[PDB]
Amino acid sequence: MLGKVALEEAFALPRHKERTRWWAGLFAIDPDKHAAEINDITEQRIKYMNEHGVGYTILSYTAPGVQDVWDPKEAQALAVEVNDYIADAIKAHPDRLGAFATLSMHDPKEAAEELRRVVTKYGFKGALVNDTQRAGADGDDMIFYDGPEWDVFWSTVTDLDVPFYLHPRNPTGSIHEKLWAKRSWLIGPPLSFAQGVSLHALGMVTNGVFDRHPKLQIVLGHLGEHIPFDMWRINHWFEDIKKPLGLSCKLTIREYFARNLWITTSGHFSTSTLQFCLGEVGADRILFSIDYPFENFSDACTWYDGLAINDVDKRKIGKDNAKKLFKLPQF
Amino acid sequence: MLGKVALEEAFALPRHKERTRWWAGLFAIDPDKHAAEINDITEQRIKYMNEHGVGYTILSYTAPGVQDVWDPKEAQALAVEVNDYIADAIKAHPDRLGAFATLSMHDPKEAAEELRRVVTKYGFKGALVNDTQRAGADGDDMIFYDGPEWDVFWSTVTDLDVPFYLHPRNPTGSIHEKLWAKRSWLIGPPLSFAQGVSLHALGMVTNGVFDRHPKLQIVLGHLGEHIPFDMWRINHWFEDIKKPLGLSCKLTIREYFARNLWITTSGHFSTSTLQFCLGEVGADRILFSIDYPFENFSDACTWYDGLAINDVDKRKIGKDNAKKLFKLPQFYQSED
Amino acid sequence: MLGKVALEEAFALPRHKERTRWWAGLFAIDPDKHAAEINDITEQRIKYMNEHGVGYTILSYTAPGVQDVWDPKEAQALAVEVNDYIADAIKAHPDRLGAFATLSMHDPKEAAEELRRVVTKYGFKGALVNDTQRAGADGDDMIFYDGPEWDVFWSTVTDLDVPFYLHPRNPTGSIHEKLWAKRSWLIGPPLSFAQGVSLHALGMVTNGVFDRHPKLQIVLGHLGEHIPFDMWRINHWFEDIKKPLGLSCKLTIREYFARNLWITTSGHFSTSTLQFCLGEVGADRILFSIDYPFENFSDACTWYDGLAINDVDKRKIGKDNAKKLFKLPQFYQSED
Amino acid sequence: MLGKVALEEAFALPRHKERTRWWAGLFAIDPDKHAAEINDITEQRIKYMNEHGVGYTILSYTAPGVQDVWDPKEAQALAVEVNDYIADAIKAHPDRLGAFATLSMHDPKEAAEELRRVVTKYGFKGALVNDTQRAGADGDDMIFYDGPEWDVFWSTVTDLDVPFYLHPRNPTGSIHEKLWAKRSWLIGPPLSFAQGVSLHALGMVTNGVFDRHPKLQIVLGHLGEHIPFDMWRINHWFEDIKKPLGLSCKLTIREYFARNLWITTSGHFSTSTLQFCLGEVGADRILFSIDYPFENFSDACTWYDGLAINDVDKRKIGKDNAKKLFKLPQFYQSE
Ligand SMILES: [Zn+2]
Repeated sequence: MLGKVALEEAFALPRHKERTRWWAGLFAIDPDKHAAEINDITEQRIKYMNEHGVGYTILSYTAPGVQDVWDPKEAQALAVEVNDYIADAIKAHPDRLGAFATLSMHDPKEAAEELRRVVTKYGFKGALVNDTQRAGADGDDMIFYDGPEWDVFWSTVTDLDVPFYLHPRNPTGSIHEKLWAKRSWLIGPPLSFAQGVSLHALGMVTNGVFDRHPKLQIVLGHLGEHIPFDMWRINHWFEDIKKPLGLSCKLTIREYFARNLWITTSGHFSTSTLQFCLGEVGADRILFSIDYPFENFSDACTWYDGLAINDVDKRKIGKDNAKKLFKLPQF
Repeated sequence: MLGKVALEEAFALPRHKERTRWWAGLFAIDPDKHAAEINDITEQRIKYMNEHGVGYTILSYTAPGVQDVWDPKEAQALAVEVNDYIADAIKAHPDRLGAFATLSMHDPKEAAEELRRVVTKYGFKGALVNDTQRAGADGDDMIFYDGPEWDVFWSTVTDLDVPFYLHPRNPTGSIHEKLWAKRSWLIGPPLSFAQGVSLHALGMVTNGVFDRHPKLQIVLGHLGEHIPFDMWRINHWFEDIKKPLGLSCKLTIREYFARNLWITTSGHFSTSTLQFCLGEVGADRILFSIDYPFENFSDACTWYDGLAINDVDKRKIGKDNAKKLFKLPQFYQSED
Repeated sequence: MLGKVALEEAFALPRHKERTRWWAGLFAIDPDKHAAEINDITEQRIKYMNEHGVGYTILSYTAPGVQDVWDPKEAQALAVEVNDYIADAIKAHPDRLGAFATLSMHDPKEAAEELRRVVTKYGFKGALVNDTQRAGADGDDMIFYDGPEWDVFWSTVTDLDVPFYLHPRNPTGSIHEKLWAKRSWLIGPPLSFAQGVSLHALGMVTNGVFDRHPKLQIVLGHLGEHIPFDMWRINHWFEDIKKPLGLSCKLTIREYFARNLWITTSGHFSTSTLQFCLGEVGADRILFSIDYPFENFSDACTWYDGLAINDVDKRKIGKDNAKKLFKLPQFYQSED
Repeated sequence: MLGKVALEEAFALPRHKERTRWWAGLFAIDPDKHAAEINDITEQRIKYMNEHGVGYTILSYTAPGVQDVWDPKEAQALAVEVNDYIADAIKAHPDRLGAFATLSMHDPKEAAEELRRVVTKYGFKGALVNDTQRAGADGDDMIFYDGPEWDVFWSTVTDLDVPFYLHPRNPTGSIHEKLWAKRSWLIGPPLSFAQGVSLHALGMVTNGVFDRHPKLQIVLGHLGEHIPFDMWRINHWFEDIKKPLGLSCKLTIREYFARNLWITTSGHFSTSTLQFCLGEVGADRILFSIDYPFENFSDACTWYDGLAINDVDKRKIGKDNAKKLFKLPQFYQSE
């Protein structure tokens, strides 16, 4: 299928030679090739899109990115730097590349302000944030976005009417030491990433973010970070036990997945898991994505192009869902 | 279907009135009914079994159980008490009831000794442990069982040739405060349980427990605690990325799921998810279970009995897999 | 789910009551109840709808119906009689009952005129025809509708822009002797029904009916009469072998299923098969239906209401798909 | 996966230039290549097996084959010629190739004798028959094998303990004229094949063949010729309606699929449909197969080798089911 849209596509600042090497050392077998591809915006990246039937990709800042910076001023400075950099880096290819906002999430008002700046000034398609914001004097704290103090931020997101992509980040500090350091090969795609995002996303659900912000659209990669596997189980325990006991979210987990949540196929090129999600989530709420350069185009697009499923859903998941959600023009 | 076998089925010590009521208040809408049912061994429990085509159930000690006890001598004493108590309580119904060992997991050799004692003396069918063992001055530490220092225990498990059921437990201490306190309705079946078990189980994989103990059979509840959903993803990242980078487990994740791991249907009465795991895991490695009394017999068994699937897999998952894995003898309605 | 729409729901003429009761005793286990229910339009039928969350049903003449009548003048008269009869029987319940046209299919122009007559005059929602029209001196010939002489009919269908439901009928005559008489328990739902409809439907595909009439909407019951099972196989052989050899239909089988063909859940209350069709066909092209009174409301609606699938597709299949396809009005009343 | 077993793999008699060309003209786009491949036994065929991780294939006579021959004497002669021919053609590769019996099904006793003869003499692994036997003066009759007169044949099948593969055949005669001639592109894999086999197999079910012959193993190609799609529907109507009305088969349709029936992946390389059949039929009763040369090795084996399913079922379907069902000897890479 031609004209596919992908939206979990990363880039790194070229000056961060060491940080890119460190992250590559955890998640890529060819650090040099990885660095070249995660730094490149318009050369190899578009060549890959042209070979593999991708018409448009929305770019986002590499993880852990700004969420790893626990000094508020330093984090804000990096976010502004990244936003200006990518807006300028993509400007010559408005029909092939868009961008998500990079944000410091230390302060709701500041984050809302920066999102508004780059959405209005640059036409950014939304925000992509790498899970909780590292905070505290030594970076051992975590900022979740499901508390009431974030209403001012979510109100800006819905005012702009753009989606928010809740991307994983690596575990750090005391949490890392107590749970992951002794089983470190599980860090990232294998397990740690999904546990972080699903905890955060279900916090937004049960702490009422989608009740206070009904128009809010949150996107999850990797076919929903475990959640669809337990859709029956979560629904059963929410509706039959936890809600009778005090849980006060207004809707069912299935209603939130029909109105507020999206999942993408990033780094999860599983025909098996996709069919299952056609039932549990539905083709109307599933988006193609790659997770480039951590995943390569050939893996993602060889798989998708070969999918033997009905033409309607292949078109919706491949591009038409994203066209509608991100208000994309002809690209 | 008659003669079904279920094996994530809990009991509590009757003397623990307050602890049982506390746990019941978190996970049951009728705490009084819950307490009565989790205390009962031979009356209502067998009556439910008779009404719902369950021939045999293997009983285990309630969570958090012994893994919540961070004083080693108190933990060992509780484990011995529970094992002696349940062994005596089921003695009249060898054709309907078995038991898993309850263990303090503070010390590998001590756990090995208690397991050998109760398997040999009472004919226990295996061990059921509620995730990590709380330890340290205030119980803020966690003992995982995937390090080599646990070899003496795992070698005892395979010597006895019985499975080990890795059950969840609630998050506690600093982990609870940092991650769960502000989103507490996710504690338990909704999310926290599976995250604990999957972390521990995949730690056993990547830290080589199944390479050092290739005969070891580990059972996971709730259709595998998320893992099958990511089977493709885990396999891809292990084989194509992590192993090139240094991960040295001998087999693929799919091979471990064919040789060492099992999943049960406990608390996951999802036709959708079961059909999915027929592909990712396979009917040979799936066991029926209920999670009684946190779940009720009617929900689990009306669902299972109504499954419109092939007769071979239905019989295997319903009872025949367990009959072989737990070397069960003829039990009530086991034949047909 | 309330307000469901079902559209493979049969009725018979009261004057055939004795004949209806006799046949029901051969193919239904409670023939008296079956006969009473297939004859009833507004009492028990509406009662069942209210008790099982069905807001609207489109009625059709029971099979074999007019397609069993091989005399053209008798067949046309029966079609006219049935249409006038049902229009009058439902007139008091415009928010609960609609109807499909009953047609004699001996002559394309005659069928087109009767379809136009009842769609315009009575607001019928489409046509339901029971597979081929019996013809010939002894009724042993079969009229298929995929030949060029039927273009005049299909152009009227698209002019009116209403769907055509291709319903099965029993095998008759020499075909019945040669293939079915000695294995007669396969007649009907078990096998013969689907084999007839799939032959006719794929004949329309391969003979270009949907190329000449790109707006034509054909509805198939019973989750598509086998076809989705072989979607991969049919596509492979059409695209890679048959088309190179001469097959000249313009689109792929998947394109026709996205643009022209629909399936309903009539008499196929299979979560397994539905889940499979979510992939092969897609929730946008699947419609809930019952096959009453051959199936009962409780079987169909207990199954559908209990489906543990995503809310979007559940609403589409349950009622929203039909609302759009059949141009159903707002229902400013809810009796469920 | 190495050491796969495939068992719906066709060959033709080289002397049959016109019949082979005719059949290929309906079902193959490269007539020259097709003719060369369906005639070759040990050259290109084994090379394909070596390329695609197939250790063993059980060969069978092309459709419609002997079931198209309505003269009993001619039919029997063709069956014997084919059987002797293939046994001799494969004798040099006992580690790569086996064969199914080709039979004339005009007479139960005669078919029984020929099956025993070649199973005993040549070590054939079973029988493969292309649906009903054409009969009658002009070949317009069809012999189904679900009548009581076939008990003597099925008893020999169970005496030998070899499976029976029920393969499709093209529609002919008045049935062809009335139903298929005006929509002829549906003939074969598209539709006509499954309709024939499914009618015949479900005839065996409802007419009690598996009740009189409980050890009988029948194999169906193409993931079961539609039947698994309607398993729920067939079961519902059999158990809740037809049996109360008079259907007298002893077991449910699901029980017959657990005890007597098998399906293969021949010409149905659909991950979707296979996953569905893991539920409706079960990996213990599914066999890998290709339908060569109508299908090519690369299509079937690239698909199977790439299947992202659990290791137990992949090896069972890929080879271990067939190794036990057909009592296969050690073959190339079978371990
Ligand atoms: Zn074949």
